[PDB]
Amino acid sequence: ANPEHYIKHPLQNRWALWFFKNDKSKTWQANLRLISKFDTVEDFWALYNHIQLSSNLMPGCDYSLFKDGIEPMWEDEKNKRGGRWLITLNKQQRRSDLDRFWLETLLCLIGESFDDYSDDVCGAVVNVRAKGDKIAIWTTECENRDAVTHIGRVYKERLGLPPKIVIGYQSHADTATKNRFVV
Repeated sequence: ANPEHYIKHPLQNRWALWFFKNDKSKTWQANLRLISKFDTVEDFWALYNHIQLSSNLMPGCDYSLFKDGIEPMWEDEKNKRGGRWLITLNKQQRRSDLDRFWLETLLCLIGESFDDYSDDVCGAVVNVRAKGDKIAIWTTECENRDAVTHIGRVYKERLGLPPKIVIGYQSHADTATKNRFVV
C-alpha cells in the first residue's frame, strides 16, 4: 500500500490548545481548561473549523496553543527564563486583522516556520480584551538574542507588518508582577 493515499500527514510535534474564561469565582489557574490535542495536519483543521473565532469570543477569554508538555504558564520550567514577541491590537483591528493574524500565528508554529530556532518556541497566546486584544509567541529563553531576533523578524514578515510598525519582546520575569528586543 502506497502511504500517500491513506495516511494523515503528521506534524513535527503534538500540540495542545487551551481555553481561558475569566470568572472571578475561581482562581486564574482554575479557569484554564485544556480543550484538545492533535499531531496531524487533518486533525488541526478539524479542530480549528469546529471552534469559534477569537473575534467571536467574549471579551476576557483566551486561546492558547502550546507544545504538549509545556503549559501556558510562566512558572513552567520551559517558560521561567523565556519571553514573548508581543503584538498589540486596537479595537478596530478586531474586525480587520485579529482572525487572520491568529491563524497565521498557528500556522507558523505547527509548520515550524523559524528554521533551526523553531525548537526555542514554546507556544502562542491570543487574549481577547475590551481595552485591546493581544497576540504573543512565547520562547524558552530571553537571553538568546540570535534565537529571539530571528523569530521576531520572521514573525513580522509573515504577518505582513510594514517596516513602519515595530514589535517588542518582553521577558516573563520582567513582565510578571520593558522590551528586551525590538524588531
